[PDB]
Amino acid sequence: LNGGITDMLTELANFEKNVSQAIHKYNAYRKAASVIAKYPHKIKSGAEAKKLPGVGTKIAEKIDEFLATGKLRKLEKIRQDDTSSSINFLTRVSGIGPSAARKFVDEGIKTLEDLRKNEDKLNHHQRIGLKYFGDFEKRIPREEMLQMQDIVLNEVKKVDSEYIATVCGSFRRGAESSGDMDVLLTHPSFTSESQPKLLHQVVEQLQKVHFITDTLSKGETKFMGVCQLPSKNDEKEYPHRRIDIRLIPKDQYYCGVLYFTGSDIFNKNMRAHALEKGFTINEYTIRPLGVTGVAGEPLPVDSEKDIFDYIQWKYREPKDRSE
DNA sequence: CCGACGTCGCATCAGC
DNA sequence: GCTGATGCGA
DNA sequence: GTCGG
Ligand SMILES: Nc1ccn([C@H]2C[C@H](O)[C@@H](COP(=O)(O)NP(=O)(O)OP(=O)(O)O)O2)c(=O)n1
Ligand SMILES: [Mn+2]
Ligand SMILES: [Mn+2]
Ligand code: NA
Ligand code: NA
Repeated sequence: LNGGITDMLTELANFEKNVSQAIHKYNAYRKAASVIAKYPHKIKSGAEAKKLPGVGTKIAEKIDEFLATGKLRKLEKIRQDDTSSSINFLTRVSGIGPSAARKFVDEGIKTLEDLRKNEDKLNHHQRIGLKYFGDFEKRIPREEMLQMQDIVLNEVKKVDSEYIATVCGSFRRGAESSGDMDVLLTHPSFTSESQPKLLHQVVEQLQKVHFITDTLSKGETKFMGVCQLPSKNDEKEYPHRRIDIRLIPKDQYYCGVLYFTGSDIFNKNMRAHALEKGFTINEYTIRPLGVTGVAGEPLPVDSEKDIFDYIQWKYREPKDRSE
């Protein structure tokens, strides 16, 4: 419908982030691309698009050029640019951001092939990102996500039956596919007022049954790694997937569950309705805003519905949280 | 005009 | 060796 | 790049 415009803006967004290192221009282009993608008409002019929140003068100008020529001169130019295109591409490797990609291209390292010839110049994360470059860019069918959930909940309960684990993200919202697996973990012995090994014992077990295959980062509260479903007999093996496991205190668990379930826009909207009701919501707590704007102590939470009631909101199932 | 634009855990770097 | 900054992907 | 105080 407006795919040409949105693809154009998305591509401009990446070059800003990865090449120009302008994170705010990156978000600006993506916000404009998002608001246009939801627009239910084929855009006839830049002036028409400028009415949308996130589309200003510059983008309205760029849209006019695209509509009249079928392309953007600047975008066509940076596409052909060997240095810029290589920098932007290298950032597709997990662990290689704008800064690392810049350094690599500066010293002649421009392709995955070049990265493969230069392992010693890559850190642990970047090696894993390189190894699973293809797998990481694939999506995960819900059926596989269900099998992944089966393993996680089973092994977690096996370590300690008092653990509470919840797979959040787009999966919990009931999406037909997901980009990764977000696991939230808590235990009755862990509160805010509070063992340093609650997360480790879970990771260890998942590694023992060969579910977790690699580790990108691991601390006392947050694990980021790689997992893979078991090979079904003599059939083709499953792609490696990204998995995060977060250990959250019991009293902050459901604010965490609410947040990490999403979606992006839903959180933004829910934070807005909360503020107009005199409440502030982060990933940890929900707090009442005093008469002068001072935030008081965090209110007790025992479920998602508690937060919904606090701001006088009708509870919405994760299924209906796309926005 | 000009500052905000989310904030943070972990790995690793820079400086001392 | 320690501390704070930076990069990175959330 | 866009918005808004
Ligand atoms: N911009 C962001 C990023 C993260 N989040 C918190 C809520 C997002 O819905 C959520 C989970 O992040 P995510 O996995 O990167 N995105 P999401 O699960 O919606 O998409 P997939 O990666 O599962 O395809 O974390 C947020 O509210 N806003
Ligand atoms: Mn996710
Ligand atoms: Mn995620
Ligand atoms: Na990257
Ligand atoms: Na990337």
